[PDB]
Amino acid sequence: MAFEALTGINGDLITRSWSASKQAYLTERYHKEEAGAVVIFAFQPSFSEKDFFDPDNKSSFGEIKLNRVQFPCMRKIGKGDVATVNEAFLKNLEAIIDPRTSFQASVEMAVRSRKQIVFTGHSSGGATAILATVWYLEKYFIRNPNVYLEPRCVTFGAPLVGDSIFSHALGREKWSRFFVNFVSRFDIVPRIMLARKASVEETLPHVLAQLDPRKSSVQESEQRITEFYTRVMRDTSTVANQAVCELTGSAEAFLETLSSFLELSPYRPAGTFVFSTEKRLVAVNNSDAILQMLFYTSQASDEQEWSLIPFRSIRDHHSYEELVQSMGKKLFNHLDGENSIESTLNDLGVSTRGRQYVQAALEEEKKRVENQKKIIQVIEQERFLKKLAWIEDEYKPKCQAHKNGYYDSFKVSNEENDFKANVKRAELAGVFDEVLGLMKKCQLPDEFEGDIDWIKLATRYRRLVEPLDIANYHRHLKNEDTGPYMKRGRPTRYIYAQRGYEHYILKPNGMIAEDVFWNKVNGLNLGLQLEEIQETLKNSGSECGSCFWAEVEELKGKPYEEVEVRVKTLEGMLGEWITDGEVDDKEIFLEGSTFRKWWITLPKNHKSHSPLRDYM
Amino acid sequence: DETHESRVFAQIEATLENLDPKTRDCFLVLGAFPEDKKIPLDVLINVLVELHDLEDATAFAVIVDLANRNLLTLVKDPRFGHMYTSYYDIFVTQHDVLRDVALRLSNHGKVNNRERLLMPKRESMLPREWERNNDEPYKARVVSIHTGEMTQMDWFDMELPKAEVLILHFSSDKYVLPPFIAKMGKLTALVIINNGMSPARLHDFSIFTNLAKLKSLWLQRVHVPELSSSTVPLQNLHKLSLIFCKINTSLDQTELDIAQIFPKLSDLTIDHCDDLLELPSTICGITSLNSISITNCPRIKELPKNLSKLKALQLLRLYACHELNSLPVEICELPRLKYVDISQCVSLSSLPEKIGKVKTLEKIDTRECSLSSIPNSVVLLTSLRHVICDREALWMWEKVQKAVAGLRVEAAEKSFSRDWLDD
Amino acid sequence: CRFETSELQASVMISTPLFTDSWSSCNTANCNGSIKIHDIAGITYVAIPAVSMIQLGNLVGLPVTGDVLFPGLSSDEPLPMVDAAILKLFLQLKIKEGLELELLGKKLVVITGHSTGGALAAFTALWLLSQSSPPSFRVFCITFGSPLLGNQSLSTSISRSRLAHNFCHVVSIHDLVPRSSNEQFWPFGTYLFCSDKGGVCLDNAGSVRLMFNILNTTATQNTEEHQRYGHYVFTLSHMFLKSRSFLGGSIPDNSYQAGVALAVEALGFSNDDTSGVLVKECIETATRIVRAPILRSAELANELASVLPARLEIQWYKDRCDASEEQLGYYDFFKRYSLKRDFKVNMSRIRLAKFWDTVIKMVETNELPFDFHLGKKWIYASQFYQLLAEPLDIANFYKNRDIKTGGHYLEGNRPKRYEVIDKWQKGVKVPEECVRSRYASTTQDTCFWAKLEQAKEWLDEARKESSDPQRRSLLREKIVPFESYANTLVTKKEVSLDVKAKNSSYSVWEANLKEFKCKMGY
Ligand SMILES: Nc1ncnc2c1ncn2[C@@H]1O[C@H](COP(=O)(O)O)[C@@H](O)[C@H]1O[C@@H]1O[C@H](COP(=O)(O)O)[C@@H](O)[C@H]1O
Repeated sequence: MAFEALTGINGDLITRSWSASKQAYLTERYHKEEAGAVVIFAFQPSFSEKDFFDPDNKSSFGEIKLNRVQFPCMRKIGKGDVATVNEAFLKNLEAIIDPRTSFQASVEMAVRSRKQIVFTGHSSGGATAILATVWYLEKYFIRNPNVYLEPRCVTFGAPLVGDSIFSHALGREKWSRFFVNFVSRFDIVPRIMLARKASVEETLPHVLAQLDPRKSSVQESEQRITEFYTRVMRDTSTVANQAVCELTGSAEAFLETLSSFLELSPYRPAGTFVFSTEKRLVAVNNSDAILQMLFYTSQASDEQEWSLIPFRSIRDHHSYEELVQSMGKKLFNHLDGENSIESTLNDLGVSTRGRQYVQAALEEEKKRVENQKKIIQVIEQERFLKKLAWIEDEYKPKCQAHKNGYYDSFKVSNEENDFKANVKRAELAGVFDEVLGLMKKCQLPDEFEGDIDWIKLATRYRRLVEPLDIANYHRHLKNEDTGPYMKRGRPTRYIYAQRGYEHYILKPNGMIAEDVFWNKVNGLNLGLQLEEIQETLKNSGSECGSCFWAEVEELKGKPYEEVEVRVKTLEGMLGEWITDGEVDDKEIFLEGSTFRKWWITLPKNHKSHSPLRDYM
Repeated sequence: DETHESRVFAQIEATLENLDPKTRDCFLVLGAFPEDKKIPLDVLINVLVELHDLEDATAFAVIVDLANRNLLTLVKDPRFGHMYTSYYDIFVTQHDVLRDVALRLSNHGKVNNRERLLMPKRESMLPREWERNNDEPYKARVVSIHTGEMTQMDWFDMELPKAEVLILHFSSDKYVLPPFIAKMGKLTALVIINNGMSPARLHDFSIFTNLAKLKSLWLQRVHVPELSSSTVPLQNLHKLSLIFCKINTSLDQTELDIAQIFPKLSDLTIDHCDDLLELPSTICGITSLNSISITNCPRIKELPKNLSKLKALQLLRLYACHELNSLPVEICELPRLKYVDISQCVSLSSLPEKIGKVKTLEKIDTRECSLSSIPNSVVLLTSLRHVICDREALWMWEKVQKAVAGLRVEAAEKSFSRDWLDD
Repeated sequence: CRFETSELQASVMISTPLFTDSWSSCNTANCNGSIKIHDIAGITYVAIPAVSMIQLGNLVGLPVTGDVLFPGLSSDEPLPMVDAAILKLFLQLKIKEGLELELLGKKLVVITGHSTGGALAAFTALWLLSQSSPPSFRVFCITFGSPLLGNQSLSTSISRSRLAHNFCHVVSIHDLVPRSSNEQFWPFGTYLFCSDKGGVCLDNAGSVRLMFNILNTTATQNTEEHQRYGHYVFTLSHMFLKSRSFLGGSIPDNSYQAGVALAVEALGFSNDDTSGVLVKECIETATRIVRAPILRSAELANELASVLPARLEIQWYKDRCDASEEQLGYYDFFKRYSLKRDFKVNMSRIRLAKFWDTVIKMVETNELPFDFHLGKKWIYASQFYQLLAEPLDIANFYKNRDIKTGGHYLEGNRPKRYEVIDKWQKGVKVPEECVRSRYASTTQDTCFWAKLEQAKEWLDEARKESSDPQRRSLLREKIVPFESYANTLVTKKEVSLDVKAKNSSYSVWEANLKEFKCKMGY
């Protein structure tokens, strides 16, 4: 059918997921169920206030930043910002994955047997399932996508978990397709965490008692329920209005002036959401459209409706058994791929204005795709590629035949070829800075920074042209105006290219570039503690192979006793740099090179034991 | 000494023995110019044309043929000798040995009976040989003098019944023309060039009153004389050039009627003039004008509004007028205009809206011009054959490419090269 | 523009807690009769009460002598002007003294008022924001049914200062007070027109004037509507609980048309009435701009790369001048203008001037982002350009100068783009003073040569045999300061090699001044 064709799961799996979720109420912290070729891990939900807001967190929404070592993929690559999640849910997962529980050994056993693994849960068990799926992806799937098979995550009325960087990172890695979230139309738990803590502090415990399917002895005082609902929906309206105003670039200056004064929730949807009514099942993939729908599907249409909605929103958290039993009868639509959405959203209770804003949310993604197509068309042209080809095939060999190298030529010479190279450097900087400017404003799809062709082209451009920008910086004495290149001079486009390439190369093996560099430094045996080395090698040019000339300019002219350690580190990294093609070994040992002329004046004691003694 | 002569001069003479008389004379004339300096093509062409009675294309052919034989070097240019382009901004060069051979050849025999009187190098005063033998007339047709500053008492009388061309090179700020010009009964072309770093002032300019038989005049790096209503008209002048010249208020006199002085002028060139702010309105009164060049004049901002009177005008060059902001609307009435050059006009933004009336137009050059659009009238130009524009402006010429068949639209490649700095 | 945003902006404003908190503060201040200050959830609210009787309608200029000064606003002509009664009341109530003590240590401040209290509140906020030093806290202003404050010059000055987005005026469509002023009075800031059905935001002074006219010509006068703002605020702030659909006929198929129709309906006007069409035209005219600034700003990098070769040609000309045997420095080479390369470098100079003039004009017209000038790339590109090019513009001015009736470059002949770029340079973190081992590649003071021209004129005038000894003493008190400043620049290595060339004008002036001091016995 269309449901399975879209999501990759069938009715039998959904039924088994719901059954395991029901069983999970009794077991302690999780339950495992084995059925033929499928293994299901179901997580227990909780109904205390401290299970949604951590009592020791001092922020207004109970969020915390993830650890870059444990979740190295959950960030923005070029910018370098990590993602944030709910603290209580993360602590729950950390308790479960503690070696004293046997969860990890069970997961490993399931992996060895080559079965299909599923994480599932109801209520906050669903949020724990989401975080467990991310943990499994990071720890197994990215290492060996053949030995470790794809996962599935199924949730029933779960609250939101992560922020917008969380969703962006899931989109870039192509992992969003594994997640599926079922939401009843009027269910309140998916909306709760769009509200400030101080808004719902007084009434949250009683509503959590009401929501617990096991507790039935508490009073259902209508006043507290109505108050809770009203406050949650007020904060939701604020968040949705600001979000839609922001994504269209409508009122930037007024929005910034006002932003100084507000506190808004950072949580966003992640994965595919499926809305259910008594007649339809609607699936959506776009995060912003889902936010708008979460606000607009819960509004009342008469004064008679308003008298039943606060209680309906609580009663609908216990209606997923009926949804699973009646799934096969209803209609199915996919919102993103339908020409006309008016009728579907009419049946879901969305008015004309909310329909406008949902339409805008979808149109923004269409615009991003068109922008990407324009960029690709530009960068595939032969006239564009001929500039890189010229630098590769004409300027470099000619400057090598002069026995001084193209870095020194660009730095000191006034010939026609140098003028041509300067013109082409500026021309290429224009294109790459336009792409950077579009990226910084979120005008491109989430998957752009992972595209292999773009990575290859940007790596080639960086390795070819960054040395000429360093030469340009030092020819005009800009280092005596605003300081060393590595601190304040380096353009952002090269940093983005370097980080993209490093992530692409290193993610299969788990470790990040900084620890790789620090281990390689420790391996040189300089005789120093980690802190002293970290202080001595701050803002150094030995992290990247295309900043070799910046490092050489900085160390040149100083006495050896002051720069011993930096000289040794650079000489240590040079051989690996040459092997990978980051540095050209036909350029830097020439007779008229700056590096050779400096290196041949160092003390002979150092030169005797240098690794490069035979090159020069 | 003898060996250098017999080993180089004899070989070069043997090579020159194949030349026919006109080409040999063109080769020899090149010895009248200083060493290691460039020679603009216009000076040489006008000398040859007024000496052997040719046309411009024929003399250009002579020069190119001389180049083909390795006796002469051309200077690189992107539009060297293309159709309708000018000759005063392209150059040639001659190797020192060749110039030495030419100088020795022209300076053979008695002084009086020479064909060409040439001074090999810069000297304070004229050579003593000329004065020693001044008792007799000279039969030369070419005279070239290269000196420094001269004063009225530095000159002595000389009779030159047969002289046809006179060339003068000097480097100073004041100069007095030789008084023997008034007795030059056969002088047809006059060339006065200042090499100094500031404009020079010429005195005793009244000799030009009796120069009825002049046909061309070249002035360079000098103060243009303050023309007045009492000037004696030049009835035979056909060409007039002003290169790197200072105009001051010479042409700004309101009571000046320029058309009276030049009854038959057909060519006018004003180049590299920084203090030119507008053209005198009487220039439109010269009905015999066929081509106008006003180039590298950065402060001129508009053209006179009486241009429609110049009915014989065919060529109009204006390139590198960095501040010219529009073309007069009268240009659409000219019935013989053929060529327009507005390249490097960075303040010009649009063309006249009725430019489709000039049906004789054949070629247009807009290299590095700041045009934002072209009028929809140019679809009516049936005779157009060649257009040159920037690579970014090709989309504006699709309509004409469709309408006018046989039209070639060329996109000029941006040029590197560091030769402009070699001043 | 496929998206109308006038209704969405009002929804954003109405859904915040500032709306209700500021109205609560205003109501309390009205009830008390005195200024009230307090904190609510971390934001300080300064409510100002409504004074029953004051005469409005007389405009006067802003103070320029007293203790209350607005140095951040334009002092040119025509002069900004305010209402005399509001200034009198502000001085009388001594709000300055109270606020300078009550706001110490605060982080976020909202100044608010109702009616004449609203006018006074806007005046106070404008004073707080108009100083030379930006306030240590953030400021926002919200008024309810307030009359107009100033004239067109004041509005234009506030808009040019990028301060109009700190104000929000809430106006009911049935209130006559905000639209009953004499025609010399103009509005400024953002206006939120509200009714029983929703609200709309208009940001353009002309559009607000047009809406005022429409409401004047197409409304009935009910004088008791000035006392309904609490009811309006309650209704608007609770609207979020019910779904609101189109009540007319069928919505237009175009999305922009549907948005315009919904906005017209938000104010109570039927789309098929006579006033509905006028309101529709007003909104459509208000919302008109093209070519999204984000995309335009991204594109601009290609245009900069297109124009860069002219700057490279200026660099090559400078290098060639530096190695010449005449040894004048490229400023004097350009000023002499006796070679062919000078004309070509003139071409490059004009191209660069055109490009940067266009960029500045685009910034001033809101075709680029409101924060465009804070980008590091553009700040440093403009700095590079100015460092290279401003000396040649100075040389051009002093080359084309009529010696008698010609003034001076710095005395009112400097181009505007250079002043704007100097202003932009105030961004970006200051650099630590590095240790210079060589002369800078360019002179870091870009107006050095103009100052040398003025000092040269002064030295010649003092030297002239007719120089008056009193004139001479004054001129020496003008001449020695420049000598000291130039000497400090040279010893710090802040000048380039051309300033020190053997035959540059600076060396000649230095030798002449040494001779003059030796002759004069000083
Ligand atoms: N001191 C200084 N002067 C001029 N330009 C500078 C300076 N430091 C940095 N920059 C350049 O500014 C941009 C900043 O871009 P992001 O905001 O980081 O994206 C970047 O281009 C910096 O580049 C380095 O500066 C040189 C500028 O040369 P150009 O004007 O000819 O382009 C480049 O060669 C590069 O080394």
